[PDB]
Amino acid sequence: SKPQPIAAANWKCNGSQQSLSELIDLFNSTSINHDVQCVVASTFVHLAMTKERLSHPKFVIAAQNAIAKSGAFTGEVSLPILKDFGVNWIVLGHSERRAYYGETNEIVADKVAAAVASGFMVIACIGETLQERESGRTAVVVLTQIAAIAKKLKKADWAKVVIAYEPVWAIGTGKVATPQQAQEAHALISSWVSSKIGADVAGELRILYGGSVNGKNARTLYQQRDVNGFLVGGASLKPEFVDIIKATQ
Amino acid sequence: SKPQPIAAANWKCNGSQQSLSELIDLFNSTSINHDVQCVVASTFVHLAMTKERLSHPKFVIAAQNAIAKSGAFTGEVSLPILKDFGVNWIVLGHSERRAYYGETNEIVADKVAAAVASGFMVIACIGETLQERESGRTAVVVLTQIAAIAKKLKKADWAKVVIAYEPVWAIGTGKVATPQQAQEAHALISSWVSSKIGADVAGELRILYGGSVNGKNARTLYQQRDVNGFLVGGASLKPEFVDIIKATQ
Repeated sequence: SKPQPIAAANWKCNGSQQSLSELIDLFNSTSINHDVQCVVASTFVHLAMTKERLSHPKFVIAAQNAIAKSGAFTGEVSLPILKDFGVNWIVLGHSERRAYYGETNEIVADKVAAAVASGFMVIACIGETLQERESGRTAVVVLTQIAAIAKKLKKADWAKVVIAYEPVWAIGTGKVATPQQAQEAHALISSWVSSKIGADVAGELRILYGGSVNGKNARTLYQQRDVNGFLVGGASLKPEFVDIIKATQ
Repeated sequence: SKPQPIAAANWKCNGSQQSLSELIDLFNSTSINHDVQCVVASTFVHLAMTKERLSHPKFVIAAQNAIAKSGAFTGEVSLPILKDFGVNWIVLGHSERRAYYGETNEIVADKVAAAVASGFMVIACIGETLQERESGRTAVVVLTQIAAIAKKLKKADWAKVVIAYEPVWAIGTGKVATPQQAQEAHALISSWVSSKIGADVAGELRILYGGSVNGKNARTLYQQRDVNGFLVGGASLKPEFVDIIKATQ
């Protein structure tokens, strides 16, 4: 049987105090009857307001990135800072950061390891690009990405880890992975974890799908054996996020 | 005659709610006898707390970085998000971002132009490395950095620009520029602005020095003709920041 699902909102670099407040209010007013961990990853600027306003019991707040240590890193936010601020969840290695902001497999792995060491729950993102998919390299890409993360972790750290598989070609493009495509990738990742880390670890591991998840396509994706929830971008800034939460059963 | 000086605290990636609250309490209690714009550039996480707790009328809050536009930039903060949050000052192009986070002269220029277009007061950082300085390339390097910025601005926009000259070799190394070194660089920048933009513009431009500024060395730097204040790193997390403010009389 599947572990507890996660429905995670990646608001990315978006939102005003007014618009996010209206969203938070809708979330707060939503009854959710099944066990699902909901997560809202706001910009750093909005953490304070989100921490204050979001009261729904099934939701936790997350950051969208961090660096490992405090220090002379103008513009960046560190894990200790977030921890001191009461933020216990974090999205790391998002493909936008891998593409635009220099995050190699190793940089991601090191961030994930530091976050787990500090006690964070981490949604670690992996996934292939369009070119990688089209060139037939998906499997090696995703396995290499996760193996880099694993290299910096110990078996016990996996209880704090969540993997988000997001094919880059599905992010913001309207081109969602089919249920078959998502399952194929998730089953592959699960097989790797089971073999390298342990069957116990694989069984408890949540592998979330992301990339063009919406209220209409989520239910069918969630029916797949190795899909344990969703990392949602565009739809997470909308009321339909609640329909994605509802699809995780 | 000098324009209004600026004393800017670049807290970098540092601070706990408690430690920064204590610092803010000290700043709030400080009596400042002259016109000076004090600026506290906190991490994004701490903007809410700093905005609320700072009361001293001579202090404004600033961000330490941003990207131009909101959108699918996981982990980043945009100018409109900051503007919506009431943050109207920003530090851009800091050495650490140029060195660690891919900010080329052009990326910095575009950020500065976007910030000015959004209505921000911008502290735009320029400065040469140790190898550039020792090879006699200070002038071409520094002037090329400001020229990139100027390309993207119109004359009137300079009212919203503050230049921070921070030799990279002086950042966190304890090697403060001597008064002669600082003045030579600042005079070069001022002369370039006078030539390229306008004498009036150069006269009203604030050029701040940064790099190992502390309460003891601040005044001897402020005495220089073309030093209009400071961008302070390490010492801005300490009580002696008050002495740096006082040194701008």
